Amino acid sequence: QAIYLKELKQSIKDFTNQVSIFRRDYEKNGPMERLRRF
Repeated sequence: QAIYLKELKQSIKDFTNQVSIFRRDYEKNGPMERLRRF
């Protein structure tokens, strides 16, 4: 868990990037195969 703490800090930063990519994808769909892939 002391290792998982270091892993968590990496995960939370990877997580905030995944949420921003998800919000961009929902914007792309809002702008078919592309909507299904979105």
